[PDB]
Amino acid sequence: MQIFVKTLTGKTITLEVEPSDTIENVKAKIQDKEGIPPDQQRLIFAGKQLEDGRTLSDYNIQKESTLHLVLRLRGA
Amino acid sequence: DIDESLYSRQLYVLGHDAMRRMANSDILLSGLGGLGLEIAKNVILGGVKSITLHDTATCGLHDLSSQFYLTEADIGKNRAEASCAQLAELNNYVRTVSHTGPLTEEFLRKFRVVVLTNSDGEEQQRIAKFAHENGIALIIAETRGLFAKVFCDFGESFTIYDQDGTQPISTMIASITHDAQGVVTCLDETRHGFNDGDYVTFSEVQGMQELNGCQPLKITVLGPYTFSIGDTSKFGEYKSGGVATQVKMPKTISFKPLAQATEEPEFLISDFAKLDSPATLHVAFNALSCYRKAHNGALPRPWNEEDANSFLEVVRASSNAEVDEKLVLQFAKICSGNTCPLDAAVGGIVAQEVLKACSGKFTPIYQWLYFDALECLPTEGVEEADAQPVGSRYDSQIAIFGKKFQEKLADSKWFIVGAGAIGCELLKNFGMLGLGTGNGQIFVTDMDLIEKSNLNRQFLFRPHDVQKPKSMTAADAIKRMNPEVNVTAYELRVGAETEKVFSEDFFGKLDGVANALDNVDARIYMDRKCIFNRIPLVETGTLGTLGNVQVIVPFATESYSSSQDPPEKSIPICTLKNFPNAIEHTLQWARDAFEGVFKQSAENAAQYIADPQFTERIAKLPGIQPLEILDSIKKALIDDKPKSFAHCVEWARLYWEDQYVNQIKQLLFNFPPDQITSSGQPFWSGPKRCPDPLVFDVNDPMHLDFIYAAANLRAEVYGIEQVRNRETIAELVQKVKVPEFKPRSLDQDRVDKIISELLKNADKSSKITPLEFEKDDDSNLHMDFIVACSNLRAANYKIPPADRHKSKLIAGKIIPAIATTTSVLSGLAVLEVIKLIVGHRDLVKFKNGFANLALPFMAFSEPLPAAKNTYYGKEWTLWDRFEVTGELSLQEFLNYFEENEKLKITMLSQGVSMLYSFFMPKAKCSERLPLPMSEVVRRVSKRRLEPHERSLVFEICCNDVDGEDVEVPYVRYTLP
Amino acid sequence: KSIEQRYLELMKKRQFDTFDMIVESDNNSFRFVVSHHFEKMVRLAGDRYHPSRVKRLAQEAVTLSTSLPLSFSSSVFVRCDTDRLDIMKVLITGPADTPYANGCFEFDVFFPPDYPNQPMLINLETTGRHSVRFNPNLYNDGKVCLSVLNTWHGRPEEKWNAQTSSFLQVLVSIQSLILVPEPYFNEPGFERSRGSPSGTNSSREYNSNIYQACVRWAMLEQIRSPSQCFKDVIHKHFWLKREEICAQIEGWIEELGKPQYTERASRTISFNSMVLRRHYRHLREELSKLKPPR
Ligand SMILES: *P(=O)(O)OC[C@H]1O[C@@H](n2cnc3c(N)ncnc32)[C@H](O)[C@@H]1O
Repeated sequence: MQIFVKTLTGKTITLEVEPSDTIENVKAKIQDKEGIPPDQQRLIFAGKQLEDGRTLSDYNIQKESTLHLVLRLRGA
Repeated sequence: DIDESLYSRQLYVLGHDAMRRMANSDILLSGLGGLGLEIAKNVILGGVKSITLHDTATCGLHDLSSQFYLTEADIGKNRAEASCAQLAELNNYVRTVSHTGPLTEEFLRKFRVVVLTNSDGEEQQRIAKFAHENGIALIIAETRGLFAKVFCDFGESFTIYDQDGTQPISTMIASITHDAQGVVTCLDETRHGFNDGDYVTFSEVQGMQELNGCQPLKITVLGPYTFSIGDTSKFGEYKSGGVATQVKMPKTISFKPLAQATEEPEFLISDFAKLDSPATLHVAFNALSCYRKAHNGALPRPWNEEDANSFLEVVRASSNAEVDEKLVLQFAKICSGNTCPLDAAVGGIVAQEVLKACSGKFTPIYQWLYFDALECLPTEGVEEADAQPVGSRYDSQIAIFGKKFQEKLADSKWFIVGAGAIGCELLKNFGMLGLGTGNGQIFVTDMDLIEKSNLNRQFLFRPHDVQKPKSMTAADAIKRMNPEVNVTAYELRVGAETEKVFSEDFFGKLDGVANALDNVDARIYMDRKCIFNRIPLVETGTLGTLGNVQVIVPFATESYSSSQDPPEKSIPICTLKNFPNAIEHTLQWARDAFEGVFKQSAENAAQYIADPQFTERIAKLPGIQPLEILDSIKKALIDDKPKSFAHCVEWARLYWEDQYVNQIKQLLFNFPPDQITSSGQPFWSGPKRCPDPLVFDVNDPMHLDFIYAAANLRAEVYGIEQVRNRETIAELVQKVKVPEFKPRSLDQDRVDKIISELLKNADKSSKITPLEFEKDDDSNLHMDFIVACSNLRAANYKIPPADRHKSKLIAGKIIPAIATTTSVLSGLAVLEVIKLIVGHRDLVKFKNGFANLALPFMAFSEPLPAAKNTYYGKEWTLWDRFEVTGELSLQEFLNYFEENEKLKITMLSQGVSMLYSFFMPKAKCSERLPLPMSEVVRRVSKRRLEPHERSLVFEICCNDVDGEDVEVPYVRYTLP
Repeated sequence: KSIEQRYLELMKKRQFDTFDMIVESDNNSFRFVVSHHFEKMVRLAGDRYHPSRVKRLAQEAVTLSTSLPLSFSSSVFVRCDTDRLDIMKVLITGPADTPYANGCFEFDVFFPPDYPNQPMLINLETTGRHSVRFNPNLYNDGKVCLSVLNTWHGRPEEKWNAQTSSFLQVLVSIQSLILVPEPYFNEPGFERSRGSPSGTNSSREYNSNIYQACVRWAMLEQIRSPSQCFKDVIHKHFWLKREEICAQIEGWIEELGKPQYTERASRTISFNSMVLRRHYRHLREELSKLKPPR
C-alpha cells in the first residue's frame, strides 16, 4: 500500500505503509522524510485526528488515501 | 510606490508585484447584504484601485442581522448608497462609489473582476456568459442560513505566478556525480526539502561553472538527501561549492464558463467528513431559484414542513441524480435565515479569490466551493413557532436558531483576550450575534495602543484613533454598529500581575473565553485559567494565509498545553559569531550589536546618573558584579564619552574598522584561508565561507550609510544634537586617524578607586539615555543601522545582501498578516462559540479548523478527548482535582493525603515554587511543618497573599503504598 | 582507608543539595544573595511556566539525587535554590590526565519556562573575568557550545530532544567531550591535523596556556574566594588532593621545561612556564593555609 501526506503549506509526501502499521510507525516514516518529531505532528483524515496507539485499519486508511499534516499558529 | 507604512504586514503576504497589479484593478460588487458588505470591507482593506458598490434591494429589518453599517434609520434606503459613505473611510487610497442603475453590457466592461451576490438565475447566467465572452473575471457567492456557495470563473487563460505562496528553499551542494543521471548530494546529510518534480537553478558552482545561472531544470527526488538533475556529462568535473535554489514556475489554467461548469462541476472539499455534501448542495442551490419562481419570489418559510416537502419535490423534479433527502430538507428549513459568522467567513474567502483574480497570485478555487455549519443547530431541531419573526433586528437569526437561542445569547457572558485583528473581528461578530445584549456582557482586554500599521487589517480603527487604547476604541466602535451591545473594556495585560481584576470571581461568572493573542505565554496562561475555572476556551491563530482554530471543552477535550508546537529556531553560537552563511545570521548579529552598543552599554550609566545612592546599592552586590557594573559605568561615562559630534563620527569609524577589518583579520589569522584538512576538504568549505576584510571607501554608499547611522545614534545616546547631513558626515569621517592593528595569538581597593574616579571626574550633568529598538519609525535610523550592519557583514562573507524590506521582516520578527485570513478564522471561531453556547458536549459536533487561503485549503477534525490515567483504579483527566478545604498546617496537609488518598507526597510545589520535597534541608523542613499552608506559600514565594485570592493550586508528586511513583491530579486548596 | 576511598566516601553525601540563593526583600520583591548569570532572565520570565515543566523538573531532581557521576578523577556537584528547581549551579572537577585536572569549574544553569521543549541555558562562570578561553567550545564570555543544546535543524540524533535529552546527559557530555585530554583538536578542521609535528606543537602550546589558566582560576581563585554554594565541597576537595595537585603541577612544569623544536612555540611555552611557576608558588602558599575539615 502507498499513501500520500499533504502539509498545510501544500508539499506532498509519499509513504509506503501496510494496512496494519501503527500511527507511531507512520509518524516515524514521516520523521525520516521531513524531520519533525513525532510529538509535533498532527495527522488529519476524514475529520478525525490520528492518535498514537492505533493502526491504519481502525481509521480505514486504504491505498491512495490522503492524510493532512496540520499545525498551530501563534499570530493574532 | 506602495505605501509600506500602511501595507507593511500585507506586503510580506502579497508582494510588490501583486500589490502593483491590484492597484490597477477595478472591482464591481453586486449585492450589499452581510456577505457583500464583508467582501467589500476585505477588498477595500486589501487596497484595490477602486470598487463600485451596486445594489437594487432596499434596507430592511432582516438586513440588520449581519449588515453592521446599516441602522434602523436606514430602512427604506438603498443598501449600497447607505453603506458607501462608511465603507469609504476604511481606506482613503481606494475610490469607492455607488451605482443603482442596471448592469448593462457597456457598464460591465469597466471592471476587471465582477462579484455577484443575491442575483437571480437569469441575471447570473447572462452576466456570466458576457463576462466569459469578454475576458472579465466572475465570482458568484451566496449564503443561505448555515450554507455557502462560491463559484470562480477567471477566464479562458489565467496565469498564476506563485501557486502556493511559500518562499523558495536553497540548499548547499556537497557532490554532483558526472554521468548520464547525475545525482546532487546535499551537505553533511541535511534535507533539501525539494518536492518531486521541482525546478531548481544553480549558483556559485566550481568546476561545473556551466550550471551557474542556468535555466531551471526539472529534478527527480531520489531520497531525503539526494536528487537527480539529468545528464551532467557534458559539463566539467565538479570541484566544490554550489547552491541549488528552488524556482517558482508559473502555471496557466483554463476556467469553464458557468453554463458548462454547472453540468460538470469540480468541487473544492471544505470538510473531508462530508464528501457527499457538495453534490447535494449544488442541486439544492440550483433548485432554490426554481422554488422562488414557483412561489412568487418567496423562500421557504423557516422550519416549515410543507415548504420543505415542496422544495424536496422541486429538487427531485429538477435533477435525476440521487441526493441526500435529509440534507435537502435541512437546507430548505433554514435557507431563509442569515447569520453573521458564516457571512464573515465566506466574505473573507471571496475577497481572497478577488485578490487572486486581480494579482494572479495563489491558486484559485477550481471551481465550486460548498460549505455548511449544520452542527451549530440543536440536535432536536427548532420548533416552527419558535422560529417566527418577532419584529427584531435578529429576525434572520431567529429564522435559523429560534427565539430561545436568542434569549440564551442575550444572557451569555464571554471574555475576549486581545483586541487585534482577530479580536476586532470577534467583537464585531459577537455584537452582531446579539451576545450579551440582555443580562450578559462582553469583556475585552488589551494593553497595546493603536499604530498606523494596524489600520490595514483592523477595520474598527481610524487614522484619527492612533495612540488610543485598542480595547476601548474597539468597544466604542462596536457600540455604534449595534446599540444594544453591553461591553466592558480593560487596558490590562493578562497574566499573574493582573489577577486583582481577573480574579477567580471574575472567571466564575464567565461562560467562555476567546483567544486573540499573538504569543504563546498568554495562550498558556489563559489555558491554565480556563482549566482551573472549568470554562470553554476557543483558541485562534493566524500566519499570513495560514490559520487554525482549536476548541477546548471542560471534561471533554484535551487542553491547549496537551500538545506541543515546534520550538523557535535558534542559531548556533559559532555560526552567529565566526561562520555565518545566510543573511539571517548577519541580521541577528546586527540586532545583537545594536542592543549591546546602544542599550546595554548605557543602562548602568543612566541608572548611576539618575540615582544618587546607586553606588552604595551596587557595593553590596555579591561576587564580581560590583566591579562588572562600576567598570562599565566608568567606560560609558569617562573613557568613551564623546564631547562633540566629531568624536561620535570618530567612534563610528573606529567601530566600523574593528567590526569589519580587525576581527576578520584576527579570524583569518586563526584559520588561514587556504587551510585544508588531512582527508582533502578545505577548512573554509561547505557551510563555512572564507571572509575578506573590507576597505573603507567614503564614496561607497553602504560605508557612508553605516557611518551616518552609527554616528547619529551615538550622538542621540549622549544627547548631542544630531547632524543629519550626509555631506558633512562624509567630510568629517575622512579626517579620522585609524590606528594600526596586528593579529595576536584587592577587589575592594579597585571598587573604592572606581567609586572615587566616578565621584571626581565623572559629571552628573550628562544625559545618557539607552535606546529602545523601534522598527516602525523611519526617522529614528534604527532600521538604517540594522540594514547597514547586516549588509556589511554579508559583504565580509560574500553573502548576498538583503534590502530594507527583508531586513525589517527578519530582524523585526514581523508576523505577516492579511484581513481575509482574519475574517475566515474569526467566522470559524464564532461558529464554534455558537456550538458551545447551544449546549453541545459530544466531540462529533465540535470541529478544530485548519486553513491555507493560498491553496486554497480548509480542513476540520474532532478535538481529541482528554487523556485518561488511573491511580488505585480511579480514572482522572486534566480536568479533575483534589478538594482540600479549610486552613491546615503542612504536616496536616501531608497527613490528609497519606490517610485518605493513601499517597505519600514526596514533592509539593505551587507554580514555580517548591514548598516541600524529599531532599530539602532538615532544618527548613522542621521549620515549615507546623506553619499553615498560606504562611508557607507566603514564605516560599517571597510575596504577600492578596485578599482576592480565595484558593491555591498545588502540584504533588506522590508514591503509592508500594513505593512507586504515581501521577495524580492537582490539588485545589480552599482558603478559609 | 586509602585517600581515594576517603574522597569517594566524603564527597558522596554532598553531590546534590539546596542553597539559599534567593531571599525575601522589601515591597514583595526578591534579591539574589549569590552571583547568578541568569538573574536577568529569571526576572524576565517572572512566574511563567509550562505545565509539564513541574513534572519534568521533579523527575530531573529525582534522577540527580542519585545518578550524578562521582569518581576520584572527576565529579559533578549540583546545587539548586531551596524554593526553585529551575535555578541551579554546577561544579565540575577536571578529569585526570587533562589540562583541567583537579580544577573546579563552576556553571550557572537556568531552566526556561518552556522546558523541556527548549534546551536549558548553561553559562560558564570560571572564565577569569572573561580573560581566559578554556576550550574551543568554552568561549571567554561564558557561552558553552554543544550540539545537544541546539534545537536548530542539525540531525535528529544530535539535536535537543524533548523526550530523550536530560540534564544528566548534558553534564556528562560537558565532562567527557569538553574537558578532553587534548582540547586543541576540539575545533573542527584541526582534528585531522593531529599526528603531524606542527599539530603536536600547536596542541602543546594550547595545553601550556591552559595549564596556567587552570592553575590560576580553577584552583587559586576557588581556594581564595570560593562560591558560597560550593565552599565546603571546594575546601574538602582541595584539602584531600593537595599532594596530588602539587605533584601534577610539578610534572606540568617539568614537561614545559623540555626543549622545543620551533622558536615560535618555544617563546610562548617559556612565557607560559614562567607564569605557571609564578602561580604555582602562590598556590603552594595557599594550600598550606587550608585548615583540615572536621
Ligand atoms: P495581533 O498582534 O494583531 O493581535 C494580538 C493582540 O493581542 C494583544 N496581546 C498580546 N498579548 C497580550 C496579553 N498577555 N494580554 C492582553 N493582550 C495581549 C496585543 O497587544 C495585540 O493587540
